[PDB]
Amino acid sequence: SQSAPARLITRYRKQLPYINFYRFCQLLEQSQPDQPPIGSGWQARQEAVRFCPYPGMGFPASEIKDAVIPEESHLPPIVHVTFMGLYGVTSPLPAHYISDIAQQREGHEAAADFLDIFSHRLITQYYRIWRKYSYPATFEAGGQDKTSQYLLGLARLGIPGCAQNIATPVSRFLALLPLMLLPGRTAEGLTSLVTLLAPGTQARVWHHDRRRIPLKTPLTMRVHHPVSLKSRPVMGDHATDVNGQVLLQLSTQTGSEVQGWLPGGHLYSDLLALLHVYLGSRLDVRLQLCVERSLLPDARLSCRPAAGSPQLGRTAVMRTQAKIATSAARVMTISLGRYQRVQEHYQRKE
Amino acid sequence: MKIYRPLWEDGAFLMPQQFQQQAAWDVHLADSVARMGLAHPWGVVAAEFDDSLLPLSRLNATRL
Repeated sequence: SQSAPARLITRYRKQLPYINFYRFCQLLEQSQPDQPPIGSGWQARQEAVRFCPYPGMGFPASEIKDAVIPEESHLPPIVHVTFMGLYGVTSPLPAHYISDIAQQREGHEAAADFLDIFSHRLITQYYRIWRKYSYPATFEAGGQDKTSQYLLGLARLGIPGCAQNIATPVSRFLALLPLMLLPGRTAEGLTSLVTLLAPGTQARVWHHDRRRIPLKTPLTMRVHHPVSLKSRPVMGDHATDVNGQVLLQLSTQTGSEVQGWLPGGHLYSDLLALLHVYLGSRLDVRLQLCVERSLLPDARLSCRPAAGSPQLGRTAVMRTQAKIATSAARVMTISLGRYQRVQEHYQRKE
Repeated sequence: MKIYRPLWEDGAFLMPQQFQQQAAWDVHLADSVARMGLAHPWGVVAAEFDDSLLPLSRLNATRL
């Protein structure tokens, strides 16, 4: 592009005696990254690219130092430094070609344009291995869920295609990937999920808790004359099932994050990080919070009255200082149902 | 008219349009209690006036 030297070499002509070639080609694609002259499109369409005047120098890596860019010939690379840069050059020119350049003379100055057509298309991809195609360390790639070193390095958790139903794409690989490689585990990863997302907040887990209802549809405590059973099913009218409904508390001390956990702020961060990434249909999770008194108003219209289920933060017109309280509840991270129906067919008679 | 009952479900926030509906319902419950003993619509329990401003012609009450 015309903007590629008009940004770089017209303004930044102060470190070109000691610049790296590794650094230089990176800033070209960072000069116009919006719809860039993609280096992978070399395979048919090097015409109309206007790339940088590296080639014809015959230089190794990090030894491009000379800085001359024309503007009239509509393609900036026309460079041949004589007596230097013979990188891999062994024998002189053939017999019939010297008879057309006549005779390895001043006409050779207009011959290396065609002659270095081969070295132009190779030092593109020579660079591309060191920086994009086998190195990038998921750091020189630096993508936004496009760069292939992410997708090669994230399918070992089993998320291709499963970005569906998530309001964000897969971004929390940076810390959860060591934790998300052990199977069937754990409880202590939920501490990392909170300390990542908002510091100043701590987490404690109680493994079992007194869950309640599920109301059984036959009451089953009819005392039966024809047939009944004893061995396990003994109860009253509502059952209790402990087995899988853990309790989680949070504890903040910066009031800017207190208004982040009430629904709308950071509650959408946990509610999608659990349900499809770390737990899924393993368990159900209960949330709770403990702060000092509140910051909560009252009966204003359509939608933001409720501090979960409870209300407070409005009545103390008496005393100066603190009392600690539990805050509220948040909903479970559950997903269930029955669908409706009765059936019509069967499996197989074997 | 149309007089509605509220439902105090958990996870149902707060509207001041609700409390007006419930409070204008036991008033309707008061009539169905009372209309088992009534012919014709109601009247005056007590009414007292102050007649001092009659020569300066004005009329104002004391207890009503």
